[PDB]
Amino acid sequence: SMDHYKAKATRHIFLIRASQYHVDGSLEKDRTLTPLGREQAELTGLRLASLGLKFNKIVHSSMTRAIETTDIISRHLPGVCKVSTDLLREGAPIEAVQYYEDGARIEAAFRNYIHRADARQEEDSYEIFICHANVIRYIVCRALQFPPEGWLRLSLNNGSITHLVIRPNGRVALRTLGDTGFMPPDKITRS
Amino acid sequence: SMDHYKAKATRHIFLIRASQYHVDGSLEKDRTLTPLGREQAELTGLRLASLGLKFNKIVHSSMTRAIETTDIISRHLPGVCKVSTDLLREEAVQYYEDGARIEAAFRNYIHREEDSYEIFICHANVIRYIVCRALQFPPEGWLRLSLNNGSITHLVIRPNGRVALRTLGDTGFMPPDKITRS
Ligand code: NA
Ligand code: NA
Ligand code: NA
Ligand code: NA
Ligand code: NA
Ligand code: NA
Repeated sequence: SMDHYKAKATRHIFLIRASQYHVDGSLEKDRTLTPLGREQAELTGLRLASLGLKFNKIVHSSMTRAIETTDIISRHLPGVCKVSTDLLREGAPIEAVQYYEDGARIEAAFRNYIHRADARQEEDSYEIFICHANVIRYIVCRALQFPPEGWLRLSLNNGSITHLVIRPNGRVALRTLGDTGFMPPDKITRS
Repeated sequence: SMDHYKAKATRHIFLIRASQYHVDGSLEKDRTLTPLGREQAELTGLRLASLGLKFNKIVHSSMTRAIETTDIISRHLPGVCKVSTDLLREEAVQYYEDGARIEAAFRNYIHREEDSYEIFICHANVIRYIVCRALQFPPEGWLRLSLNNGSITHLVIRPNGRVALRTLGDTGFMPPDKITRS
């Protein structure tokens, strides 16, 4: 749960891990989704669209694989706006200064997108964030007040859905973590 | 990682919450699955059978709704043996002892030569406790987990006691209109 938090209605947070991609791509432009990663993103988009929810926005990491995952998912959610942010780019694997910078940035993402209540909120909101494993691990453990040793104990599949429910007073519930039950087992990967 | 733990191979633990049931049943024999609860259990059994795994055993709570959830899931898993236990069943002295029983379940089934795949069909408070205990999360954390009826929660315990949570509360294989929390 979160301290010093007061929102006007309940917020549903859907954290999506980017789909399978070309890890060995030389440049960032080369680190595109694999054919299977594209199929994974289609399955996640189908599932999100079947929920019968009006999503307020899709916020996504600016990494190539997150942009491409977002593009595919967004096809299933016509009219939902998309916002790119460098704050949700992946953090270094769990050089000291790079880790300092990543920790500060992902904390800023948590504060800006998760802990921040929108004074303009007028009804329950449903928000999609398409990003990366370490970012999602950090956000989940911070929101639930789990220790940082918890990050590596969460093992998230490509394209998986993690669903947090934030009540107006800051109580946070974990409804699902790493959900890929909507994918056939022969399409499920971790990298 | 879990302390004082040394296994010979990796253990996959699938924790299944019982399906929707008649909460207002007067006696325990009356607290049976609803028609939708039976459909949920069928969906979970279909999913478990599709994973390409040979399950070593199904351990289940002796509560009526867990027995009936197990009966349906087991139809999809021929040859997998079933074990009933009171340890997994869901004033002040009775509540303390119920809590002590859940810690005993954790010690007996979780903390205790080839990789194994084990199914445990039980209840929300038991599963949430086990998840937070295995992941070494604070004791207050359990109530922050919200599990759907018939959901699959998947823990992996490595031989050195390292634990990973692969999924929690998965009902992605159910159509949205079949999903319930009570
Ligand atoms: Na990329
Ligand atoms: Na809220
Ligand atoms: Na996962
Ligand atoms: Na029952
Ligand atoms: Na759930
Ligand atoms: Na359900």
